[PDB]
Amino acid sequence: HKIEKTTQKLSETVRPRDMFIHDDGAHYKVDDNALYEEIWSDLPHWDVKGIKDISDQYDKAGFKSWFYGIGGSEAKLDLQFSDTIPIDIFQTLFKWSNQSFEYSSFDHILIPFNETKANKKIYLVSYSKQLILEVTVESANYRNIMNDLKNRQSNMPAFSLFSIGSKKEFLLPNKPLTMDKKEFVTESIKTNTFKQALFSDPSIVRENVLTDGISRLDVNLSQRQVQFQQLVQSTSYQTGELIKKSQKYLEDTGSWTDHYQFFNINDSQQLSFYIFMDQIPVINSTAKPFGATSAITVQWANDDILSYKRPNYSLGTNSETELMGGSEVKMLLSKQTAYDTDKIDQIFLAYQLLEPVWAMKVNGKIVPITKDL
Repeated sequence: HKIEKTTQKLSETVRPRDMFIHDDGAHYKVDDNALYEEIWSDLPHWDVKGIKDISDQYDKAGFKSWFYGIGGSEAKLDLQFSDTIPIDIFQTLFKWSNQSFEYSSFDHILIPFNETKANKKIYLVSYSKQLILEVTVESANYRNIMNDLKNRQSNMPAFSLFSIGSKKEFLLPNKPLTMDKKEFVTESIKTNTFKQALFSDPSIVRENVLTDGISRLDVNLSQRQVQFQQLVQSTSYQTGELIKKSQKYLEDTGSWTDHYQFFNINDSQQLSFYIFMDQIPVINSTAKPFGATSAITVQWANDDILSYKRPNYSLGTNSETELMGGSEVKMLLSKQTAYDTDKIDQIFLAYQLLEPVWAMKVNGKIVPITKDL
């Protein structure tokens, strides 16, 4: 079973895009990575006592004040994901025995500060649907962890909510941010390496475009992209399962050339995984286009993978610039003409092919919010 490189745990593949502390009209980004890693690694050990849906306990205004620790509402640690994560996934990651709410999914896990009783509460939240699952839990380290957070809070980058478009608001810096830049010179993978690992039997592949009569492997060097296809589209797999299957598949084929994380799943169930550097998404710049796609894309069939598209190179080993603050981001998107801000779904930090930049998700498309306006 030819492989290609290293091993990756599910908790490494699907995890929060970032972490924020919301409280009293303020918002602080948890930028210390070791702290992010500490929270993420300890969370799965918080033993679940019970789970209950409490969505009906809040109206629109209530939900928002609570979610962001407005006024008297306790401050909240917000673990933001890139897509609504199926509850099936959280159950696996945390070894939960729970089996109800089988159809729910969430894009945020929030943890309130000041939980003193033995029974503490965390919440699985699907923001736009305002759905909330209250998870009662026991934690040996909650107190220590929430203590560090609260103490390092003051020196955390300050973010606020900017209303861009007329339908949503986006977490963005109060002022510009200073972040390190690029590096380069990939590693690249030989077409033969993909062949030996992707075909169940490389001895019969022929014809660079290679096939074994029932599976094509296209390596386009100019696009720095490899493609592996086989003709249906799964029907027996629910979102959670497709994600699990993708994890196992990328693991069994040694696809983890770099640290890849699940980003989201398509309307047509195409799962996207991106290369992450410093817990930051690595995307492709608009102009000076390096490659054609920097994300691993997986499409499943009922008993086989339909298509797998990925980079034919790797990175990850070893300047300085300023990224707009948000008022600068708002004003820009305010007069760019290209896209309609009412269509912006998400705005987030991303390295560009590696330069810190703000990226937006507009109608599935992911565009670098740069002066290339």
